[PDB]
Amino acid sequence: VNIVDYSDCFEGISGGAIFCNTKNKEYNIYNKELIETRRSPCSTFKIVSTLIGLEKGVINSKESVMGYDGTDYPNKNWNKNLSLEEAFKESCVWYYKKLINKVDAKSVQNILDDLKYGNCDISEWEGDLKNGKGHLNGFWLESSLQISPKEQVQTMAKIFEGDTNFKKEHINILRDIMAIDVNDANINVYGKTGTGFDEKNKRVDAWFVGMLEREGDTYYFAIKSDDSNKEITGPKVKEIAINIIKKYYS
Ligand SMILES: *C(=O)N1C[C@H](NOS(=O)(=O)O)CC[C@H]1C(N)=O
Repeated sequence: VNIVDYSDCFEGISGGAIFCNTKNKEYNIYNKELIETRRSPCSTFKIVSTLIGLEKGVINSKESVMGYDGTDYPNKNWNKNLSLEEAFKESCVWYYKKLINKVDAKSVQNILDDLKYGNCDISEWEGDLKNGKGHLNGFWLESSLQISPKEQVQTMAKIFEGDTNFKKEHINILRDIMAIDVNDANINVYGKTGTGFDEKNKRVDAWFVGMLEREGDTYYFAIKSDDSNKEITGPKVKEIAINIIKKYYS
């Protein structure tokens, strides 16, 4: 366990980072207190919900569709019968809500328990209804389910090192759709952003979680901001993570 200083890359935004190489158990941590604090995963839960849907047969391939019903949405790309790969890349809420609502709660509870997915609390299944967004809500979006950045990294490692019961075929679909292009052919980066606002603490939950492969070494990582500035989003935190990877992990 190495405590490190990545503040240069955070460019004044409050947050922390953890990178872990499980082959030589090296654990690089910036802002340990934040890295150990559980927060709503927000859209980073799509990593796990994709695997749940694949395992239960609700979806089967990166082509699979959820039967778009014509409902009007402000994001252009949500207004079509999009595939798993597009719904993941566009963070299409209706697709992933329809997906998860086809799965019984006990199956979800047992998968989260097996993964040690934070507090594994799905009690508020329908999410944070007081925000007025109705069916665009769920237990994983600023609601009952909470996970720390360290736990995210531990979950990512278990999945992608092949230590869960999920099918290898399904792991590879998720690998495929999380691949990121960082304009550096010598590292393979995979990840997913998440964005939420913690109304109780008046701080953002801005995430970028994933993994990095560079010549034999694999690093599992989670970068997290808790800034009070509402302009700090998951996409912004992904920028920060990419700066860290290029400066320290190239
Ligand atoms: C997930 O966190 N969400 C879905 C969507 N995409 O977020 S992301 O750009 O950080 O991946 C919008 C924000 C958020 C939500 N409001 O549900």
